[PDB]
Amino acid sequence: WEAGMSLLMALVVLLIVAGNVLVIAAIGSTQRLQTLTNLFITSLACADLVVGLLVVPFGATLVVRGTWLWGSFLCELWTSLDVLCVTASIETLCVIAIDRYLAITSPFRYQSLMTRARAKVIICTVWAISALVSFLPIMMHWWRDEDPQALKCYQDPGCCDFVTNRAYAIASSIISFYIPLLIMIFVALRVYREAKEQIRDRASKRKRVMLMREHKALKTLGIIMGVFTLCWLPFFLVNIVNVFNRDLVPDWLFVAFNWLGYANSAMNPIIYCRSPDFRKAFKRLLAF
Ligand SMILES: CC(C)(C)NC[C@H](O)COc1cccc2c1CC(C#N)=N2
Ligand SMILES: CCCCCCCCS[C@@H]1O[C@H](CO)[C@@H](O)[C@H](O)[C@H]1O
Ligand SMILES: CCCCCCCCS[C@@H]1O[C@H](CO)[C@@H](O)[C@H](O)[C@H]1O
Repeated sequence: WEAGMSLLMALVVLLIVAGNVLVIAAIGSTQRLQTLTNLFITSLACADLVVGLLVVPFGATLVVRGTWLWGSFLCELWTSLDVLCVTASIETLCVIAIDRYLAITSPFRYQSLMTRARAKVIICTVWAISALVSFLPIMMHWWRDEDPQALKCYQDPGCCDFVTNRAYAIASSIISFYIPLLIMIFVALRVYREAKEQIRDRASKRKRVMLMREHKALKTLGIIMGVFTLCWLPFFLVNIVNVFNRDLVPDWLFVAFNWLGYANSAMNPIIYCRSPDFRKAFKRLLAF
């Protein structure tokens, strides 16, 4: 592992940036990929794209140099963007979970109402809600603390630690993560028990094949979500324990799970290779 993880980090920017750009272009070419569900996937990709383009590069100069070299302002701005992307992602994963549920339960009402021009409004909203609950409180300094040590970090332009009061710490992590998480999980468990009773004896390859595509594609969504959890959940669990006893967890561990979450921005394009369409579409653009 000390090899794979060591290699992983030198290409993360690449694997994220190139991996996600490869996904947005794959769908922008094949209109057979141009569906409703794949529009939310593009949102997800834009999030991850920003991560590897802004979040990770600056996170790298900080970790490597062991100091912030960009100034007090960009520090806050970088922090904002970082928080915005994670919230937007977990919310979009909710929308997707709910979308697939309403397309499984109310098919008719789904087709006459859910249009391509409307899924775009739904996406602009999720970026709007995330900008509110993530970007604004940081701008109004609702995050800050009063501890001498905390105040010490704010006077230093070279310090970019997210030292926050225990009120904010708990509120922001519940709003951004745990709520959409619990919602996405709950809804995702529902969509599964629905997809199980569908394929649960007397139908030709007319109904079997159409349910063979809409089950292999659903299984991928469940992975995108399950993976997203395994990556970020640790960071947020530790972020809560820090509130109870601030000296219980080492700082290197705090930075450990945070880069684990960043890895999720490169994993998506990879999992999308469970589909022939994407797989072929990738090899298309890669001049194979
Ligand atoms: C180096 C930094 C600190 C930039 N990493 C931030 C992390 O990626 C994301 O942290 C958060 C994401 C969403 C919601 C959050 C959150 C931290 C808190 C708190 N209280 N609420
Ligand atoms: C889209 C802009 C995102 C900024 C995110 C970090 C905000 C830090 S507080 C912010 O700092 C600015 C510069 O000092 C002031 O001019 C503002 O009044 C104040 O609210
Ligand atoms: C995303 C929303 C996070 C809300 C966090 C809980 C509400 C208080 S935050 C913070 O508490 C400080 C001490 O009470 C006050 O001095 C500040 O003015 C205030 O901003």
